[PDB]
Amino acid sequence: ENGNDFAALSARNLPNVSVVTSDNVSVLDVVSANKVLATQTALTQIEEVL
Amino acid sequence: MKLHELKPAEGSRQVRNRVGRGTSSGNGKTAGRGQKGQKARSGGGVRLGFEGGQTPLFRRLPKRGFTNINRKDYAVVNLDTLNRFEDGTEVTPVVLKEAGIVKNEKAGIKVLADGELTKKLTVKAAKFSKSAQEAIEAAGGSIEVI
Amino acid sequence: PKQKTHRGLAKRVKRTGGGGLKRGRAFTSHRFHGKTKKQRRQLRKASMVAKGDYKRIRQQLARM
RNA sequence: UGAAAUUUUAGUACCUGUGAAGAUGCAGGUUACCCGCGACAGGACGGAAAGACCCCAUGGAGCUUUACUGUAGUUUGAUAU
RNA sequence: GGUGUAGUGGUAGGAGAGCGUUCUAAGGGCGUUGAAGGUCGAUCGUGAGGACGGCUGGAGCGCUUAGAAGUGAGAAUGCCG
RNA sequence: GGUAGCGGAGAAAUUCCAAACGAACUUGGAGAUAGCUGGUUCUCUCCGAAAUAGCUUUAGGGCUAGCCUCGGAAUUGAGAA
RNA sequence: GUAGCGGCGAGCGAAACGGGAAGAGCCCAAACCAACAAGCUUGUUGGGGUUGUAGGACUCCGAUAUGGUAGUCUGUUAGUAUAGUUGAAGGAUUUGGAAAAUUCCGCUAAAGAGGGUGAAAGCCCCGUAGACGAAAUGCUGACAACACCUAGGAGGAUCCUGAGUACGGCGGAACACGAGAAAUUCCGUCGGAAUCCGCGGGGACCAUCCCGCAAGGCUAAAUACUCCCUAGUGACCGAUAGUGAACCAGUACCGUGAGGGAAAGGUGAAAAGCACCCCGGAAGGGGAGUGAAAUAGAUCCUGAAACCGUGUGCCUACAACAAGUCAAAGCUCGUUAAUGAGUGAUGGCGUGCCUUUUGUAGAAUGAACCGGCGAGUUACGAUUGCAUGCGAGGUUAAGUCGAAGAGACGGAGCCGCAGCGAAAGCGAGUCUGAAUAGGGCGAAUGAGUAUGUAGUCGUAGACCCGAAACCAUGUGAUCUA
Ligand SMILES: [K+]
Ligand SMILES: [K+]
Ligand SMILES: [K+]
Ligand SMILES: [K+]
Ligand SMILES: [K+]
Ligand SMILES: [K+]
Ligand SMILES: [K+]
Ligand SMILES: [K+]
Ligand SMILES: [K+]
Ligand SMILES: [K+]
Ligand SMILES: [K+]
Ligand SMILES: [K+]
Ligand SMILES: [K+]
Ligand SMILES: [K+]
Ligand SMILES: [K+]
Ligand SMILES: [K+]
Ligand SMILES: [K+]
Ligand SMILES: [K+]
Ligand SMILES: [K+]
Ligand SMILES: [K+]
Ligand SMILES: [K+]
Ligand SMILES: [K+]
Ligand SMILES: [K+]
Ligand SMILES: [K+]
Ligand SMILES: [K+]
Ligand SMILES: [K+]
Ligand SMILES: [K+]
Ligand SMILES: [K+]
Ligand SMILES: [K+]
Ligand SMILES: [Mg+2]
Ligand SMILES: [Mg+2]
Ligand SMILES: [Mg+2]
Ligand SMILES: [Mg+2]
Ligand SMILES: [Mg+2]
Ligand SMILES: [Mg+2]
Ligand SMILES: [Mg+2]
Ligand SMILES: [Mg+2]
Ligand SMILES: [Mg+2]
Ligand SMILES: [Mg+2]
Ligand SMILES: [Mg+2]
Ligand SMILES: [Mg+2]
Ligand SMILES: [Mg+2]
Ligand SMILES: [Mg+2]
Ligand SMILES: [Mg+2]
Ligand SMILES: [Mg+2]
Ligand SMILES: [Mg+2]
Ligand SMILES: [Mg+2]
Ligand SMILES: [Mg+2]
Ligand SMILES: [Mg+2]
Ligand SMILES: [Mg+2]
Ligand SMILES: [Mg+2]
Ligand SMILES: [Mg+2]
Ligand SMILES: [Mg+2]
Ligand SMILES: [Mg+2]
Ligand SMILES: [Mg+2]
Ligand SMILES: [Mg+2]
Ligand SMILES: [Mg+2]
Ligand SMILES: [Mg+2]
Ligand SMILES: [Mg+2]
Ligand SMILES: [Mg+2]
Ligand SMILES: [Mg+2]
Ligand SMILES: [Mg+2]
Ligand SMILES: [Mg+2]
Ligand SMILES: [Mg+2]
Ligand SMILES: [Mg+2]
Ligand SMILES: [Mg+2]
Ligand SMILES: [Mg+2]
Ligand SMILES: [Mg+2]
Ligand SMILES: [Mg+2]
Ligand SMILES: [Mg+2]
Repeated sequence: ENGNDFAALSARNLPNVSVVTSDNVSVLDVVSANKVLATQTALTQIEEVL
Repeated sequence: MKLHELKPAEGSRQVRNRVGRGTSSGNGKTAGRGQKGQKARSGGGVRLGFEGGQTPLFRRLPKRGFTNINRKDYAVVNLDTLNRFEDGTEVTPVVLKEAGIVKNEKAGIKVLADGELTKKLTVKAAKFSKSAQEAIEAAGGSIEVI
Repeated sequence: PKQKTHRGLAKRVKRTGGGGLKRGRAFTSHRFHGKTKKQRRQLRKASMVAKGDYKRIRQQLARM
């Protein structure tokens, strides 16, 4: 979800991790990723967006 | 899908045909243009409708008519489309635009009697055909010329 | 750029409901003493662009 | 000491015939051991120059005139100064 | 997949299906225990073409799926060497 | 030293104007235009012409039709012998 | 690509409305007032005033405020540009000349961007994430200061409101509009107004109506462009490519001059660039050395083909040969081990490739050979096929936010759902017609649309190369007249 800066920063540098905000998610990102780790608030915001 | 296993739908994409790439391809050498002539030249060919000097068809035919400056066209609506509304509903150009039936009303809505109306309605429009007015009123509705 | 319309044709033909082109008739300008009344009566009526002519010119009226 | 034009690859004969109708190369026959050197110029429709002759292109250019259309100049009138 | 019958010369040209080249993405790999490239070989496929060995070489390159093209030369009195 | 290309100069030859002057040279418009000539690069499979009519400042060009190819619709099956 | 313009040809081609980006409005001239000066007006100065629901002067009243600015090398302040500082984490084992590679255990990460290092490094180096930093000089923004603008109401008796102007004739030109029925705008020439009961415009012109107030000026933002500077990006080039120019390139060279205009990158990790010896006058070699490698020795990575030469397994001096192919003895050799390979006496058949042609072995054209380079592309539109989504519906464009992304919003607009008629107009009909007739085009009898992709077409150089030429700037009388 927006504003989770510490989570975003701490995760980004991992080679296998791609960080995206729930508001900015694209077909290419989802398809590239083998698994999707989402927070519950992020899922709520996604459901609202779609 | 997986980026390493993509597959387009069958027949969705085709391979471009490249000419002048050897004889066995069927477009080698002449590249399908044939042998000499005007149509075989780069940028060759005659302008559209040209007839090699025979008087073209449009020249043979006479001009006709004129355009009325005050021309008025009406967005047409038929009784079958009016059936989509409920009895007692007030049909209005705004109602039609909101319903998406008439995106562009032009000079105004004119109602025509193509189909069979079945609902009682009060219809407001720029114009009504005589048959359309009769059908609306016979269905127990009413018509008002906005 | 946008493909341009042939203005001469646009003045001389009309697009019909079925996609065809309605056209006037030739020989309807003058020298009527050289034509029988039957010819004049039957040239007064409009006609349609023939298949061959249409296939030559359709691209000039695409957006008429 | 050391070029050049040319050059599809060539183990590159003669006669008669054939063939896009004038063949070293195709047919029949004849002649001819292999490689050169000095000479000649019949042929390779030899080389050189996308024939200048001829015709064609709704090509070009220079020129002519009572070709067409313009026009610099020259002249005549009105008008302003 | 099997059987049967029929068919399969071809210029202009239409249709179809493929080979190979460079690059991008993803996946999965290979490389100083020798990549690409070069060279030789008596190898495989119906074709464009694909492997595998020996030698040379010395650092990058395949494969599968999809994508994009400066994507294939033997001729232009083509240009450069 | 002077005369400069819509030009100069010419005891006059279309003669000279930096080794080609019926209009210098250089750059630009400019990749002028070329119904004309040449060239146009991998493979296999299916089918496969035309060199005719009509009209054309048209005749070695072009347009429609005829002949080829690919897809589709439909029929009281209309084609061929 | 509509309305239109157009030898009504070829073509040319709007504007308003609507949706957005950005937004900002202000000064004079004149009337009139005060002063000044000369010669009751007439010039200078200051005030005054600025306009169309007419304004202003002028006359009455009342307020001496209220707000604003597109000003200032005026400071004060902040930020920023131009140097910088800091910045985590690895050792072993195998191959190797060299480890970053391999293998085993670790560690770091707000840093796994990137580059370099003796081969391919998150942890070796420069860096990166992040944190921090400016004496001096610019730039920006704020704050303040100074500065400059900033009045309401009521009356019209009178005065002012842009003159050789607007406008007209003639001749041109600009408006998509080529004189056309032609408005509107402008130029030259001539003629030549009104002024608020006024004037201009609403595409000849007139009347009515509506809208506006010319002949004076200024004005930021959205917009166009990049020689340069800084930081980056690329399904862009990789030494015949990419700038002409990766290299001392606009150089060499060419030309009187304008001007034209090249070629030319790579030793190795490190010069460790071969001490010394030998042949030779040297050049150049052979040893000896360096090096992992010298057939990496400076013409230096790799090192193809043409071309040239050395060695030889087979064949060749009675043969007429598009040079091969088919058959084949002999000899030689033994492979991706295949009913093998090289050569080949001898015999059969057999006139190259390409282009262009009715027809070419052609004595028709092109190629000396080898290598490289060298020709249907892209953008915007049209149309068809195929594919996907939605479906009587389909869809957004510009623009805003966002990584130069996707995506979201944006429905203005476009296509389709109704046609017929020249048009008024009518409408599942409509037009022709006197017609309930006939007939035409339509409906009955419905699929479209957005996007992708491919075929073809149009506009563009439009598949590539090629004129003689035309036009517009320049450079040339050092030859020659
Ligand atoms: K074709
Ligand atoms: K007509
Ligand atoms: K006539
Ligand atoms: K011949
Ligand atoms: K001779
Ligand atoms: K000449
Ligand atoms: K090999
Ligand atoms: K060549
Ligand atoms: K002379
Ligand atoms: K348009
Ligand atoms: K014309
Ligand atoms: K004032
Ligand atoms: K190091
Ligand atoms: K590194
Ligand atoms: K500063
Ligand atoms: K006019
Ligand atoms: K108006
Ligand atoms: K107005
Ligand atoms: K080497
Ligand atoms: K030999
Ligand atoms: K033989
Ligand atoms: K000849
Ligand atoms: K009727
Ligand atoms: K009818
Ligand atoms: K569809
Ligand atoms: K399409
Ligand atoms: K082009
Ligand atoms: K094209
Ligand atoms: K002289
Ligand atoms: Mg494509
Ligand atoms: Mg063919
Ligand atoms: Mg060829
Ligand atoms: Mg040809
Ligand atoms: Mg042809
Ligand atoms: Mg008439
Ligand atoms: Mg007759
Ligand atoms: Mg004969
Ligand atoms: Mg003979
Ligand atoms: Mg022979
Ligand atoms: Mg010969
Ligand atoms: Mg000759
Ligand atoms: Mg000739
Ligand atoms: Mg057969
Ligand atoms: Mg490569
Ligand atoms: Mg190419
Ligand atoms: Mg060559
Ligand atoms: Mg003479
Ligand atoms: Mg001379
Ligand atoms: Mg031009
Ligand atoms: Mg056949
Ligand atoms: Mg004619
Ligand atoms: Mg021909
Ligand atoms: Mg560090
Ligand atoms: Mg390690
Ligand atoms: Mg004009
Ligand atoms: Mg005038
Ligand atoms: Mg006027
Ligand atoms: Mg008004
Ligand atoms: Mg501005
Ligand atoms: Mg270069
Ligand atoms: Mg190279
Ligand atoms: Mg160059
Ligand atoms: Mg070597
Ligand atoms: Mg070398
Ligand atoms: Mg004998
Ligand atoms: Mg013998
Ligand atoms: Mg002939
Ligand atoms: Mg030749
Ligand atoms: Mg001079
Ligand atoms: Mg001189």
